[PDB]
Amino acid sequence: AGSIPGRRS
Amino acid sequence: AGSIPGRRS
Amino acid sequence: MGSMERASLIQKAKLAEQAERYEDMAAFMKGAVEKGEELSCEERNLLSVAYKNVVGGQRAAWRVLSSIEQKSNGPEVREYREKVETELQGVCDTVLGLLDSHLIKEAGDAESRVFYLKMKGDYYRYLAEVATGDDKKRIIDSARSAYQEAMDISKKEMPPTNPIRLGLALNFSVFHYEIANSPEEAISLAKTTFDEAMADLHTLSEDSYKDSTLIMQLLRDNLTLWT
Amino acid sequence: MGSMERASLIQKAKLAEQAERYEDMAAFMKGAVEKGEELSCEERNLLSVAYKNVVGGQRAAWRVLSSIEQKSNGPEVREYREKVETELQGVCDTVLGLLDSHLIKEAGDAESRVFYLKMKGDYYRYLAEVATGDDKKRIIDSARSAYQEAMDISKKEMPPTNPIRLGLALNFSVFHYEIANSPEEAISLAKTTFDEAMADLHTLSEDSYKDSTLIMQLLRDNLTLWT
Ligand SMILES: *Cc1ccc(C(=O)N2CCN(C(=O)N(C)C)CC2)cc1
Ligand SMILES: *Cc1ccc(C(=O)N2CCN(C(=O)N(C)C)CC2)cc1
Ligand SMILES: [Cl-]
Ligand SMILES: [Cl-]
Ligand SMILES: [Cl-]
Ligand SMILES: [Cl-]
Ligand SMILES: [Mg+2]
Ligand SMILES: [Mg+2]
Repeated sequence: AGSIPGRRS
Repeated sequence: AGSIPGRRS
Repeated sequence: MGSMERASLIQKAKLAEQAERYEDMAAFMKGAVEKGEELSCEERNLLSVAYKNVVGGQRAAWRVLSSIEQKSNGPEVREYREKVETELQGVCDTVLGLLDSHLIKEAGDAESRVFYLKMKGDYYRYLAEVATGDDKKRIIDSARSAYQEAMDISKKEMPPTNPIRLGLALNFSVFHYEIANSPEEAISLAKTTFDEAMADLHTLSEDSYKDSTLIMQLLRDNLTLWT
Repeated sequence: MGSMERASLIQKAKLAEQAERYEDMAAFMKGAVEKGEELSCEERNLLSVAYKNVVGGQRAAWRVLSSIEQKSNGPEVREYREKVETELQGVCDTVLGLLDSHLIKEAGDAESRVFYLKMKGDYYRYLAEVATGDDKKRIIDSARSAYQEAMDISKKEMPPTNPIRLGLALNFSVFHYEIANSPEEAISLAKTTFDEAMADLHTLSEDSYKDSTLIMQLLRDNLTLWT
């Protein structure tokens, strides 16, 4: 299950 | 130019 | 980071992201938060990206070590898993401390308040992933309560396609599935979130449409895995 | 790491490698070295892999920041590049200190002595990559001198297909090309190394053949890039 990757910004 | 990757052992 | 200018901390956080130096990035953004001013939209993203990467590496390492420990069931594997786990809990506690002192209480706009409460849910969820019995239940309820308040605000104040609203629902659905042992709630939330966003896409520009459909695909990926 | 058993430090270094926790891995192997006993073949590999990964991330970040700094030519980019550069130099100094106290002086076998001198050349080469003028020349000569003594021993004591001999020649050729402004020396060394290994492959088992031909391909890749 994927959460928000949120690793790029 | 590649040196020895040497990142795995 | 008390002797560095706020603007310099922000500038260096952006540099650290480009250099993939996420521990530095988090320390710069921690210093920026501790200047006491509210954070802009971009600045909130920098804070979130930095700590998500830091804790993401810790979680990945914890899972590797926990798996080795399970297969073995000397003290070394347990000791080292405990070390990583303690370092992870420290980072989560640090983020939660920033949210509590004093990001959340000063966040009045829907966008900022939902963003911070989503963060609060996420980092309690990460604590719940490594918690065993004692206050596992209280940590789980802290995650639930943060996500729930964020959900209530986002449903009142944001369109169904808003990327923060969509990502909040995505992560709350992962909470239901992975933490709360409520897979039916997870599936229902993901489905309803996806369908209500689909019906609101006609209102969006081409750039907003790309932002929203990206996160909708993540909801769809989970539903495909879960059904 | 003085209160931890040598064997536990080694065990945890292997665990950290599996978890891709290379800073931990290097700290465990530093503690193991400081127990004062010589290192086994496997243990030398663990030491090398740990610090190569740590300094590899620092070098990658330094290059990102140096490029941004060059394009800009406030103080922030320079300050942060200087921070990363100082942290890189600290790690290199730490490794060089381990080699000097007292790994190299106690290494009597060709395999261990060549391995450590290759390391010494590599970490002076990493210092040379960020050095500017002042002792750039002395650092370059320190790298050259370490590589040269390793070369002399390996040519006397190891077969031309030995993976450590081959990797030493590969990295010394990169030194010539990238650091010493001697591309013809780099090309000549890579060619002669490759051809003498090719002629010795007939002596090898299937597993040794795979080990040697892997590094020979790296020499070939560089020659293709350089000619
Ligand atoms: C909590 C949260 C919700 C939404 C977003 C967001 O806008 N993005 C995250 C994912 N993303 C991306 O490019 N890929 C997955 C490829 C950027 C957009 C962030 C955080
Ligand atoms: C200094 C040094 C020389 C040789 C070696 C070595 O045996 N290997 C390094 C590269 N490698 C590998 O699997 N790939 C590049 C895929 C393992 C073998 C190490 C160090
Ligand atoms: Cl430990
Ligand atoms: Cl406010
Ligand atoms: Cl800095
Ligand atoms: Cl000896
Ligand atoms: Mg100021
Ligand atoms: Mg002992």
